[PDB]
Amino acid sequence: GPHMTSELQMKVDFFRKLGYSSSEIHSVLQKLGVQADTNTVLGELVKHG
Repeated sequence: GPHMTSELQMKVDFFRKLGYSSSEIHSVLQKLGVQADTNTVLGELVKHG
């Protein structure tokens, strides 16, 4: 409850610090969702970005 870790959130906040764009991460994540993976995420940026 008080410490409800939002994995879905950290997923974006992570790459957000790597030096990417919020519109980029939030996008791929907005289309991928939770099914996405640490690999898929990177790939998306490798091509889209």
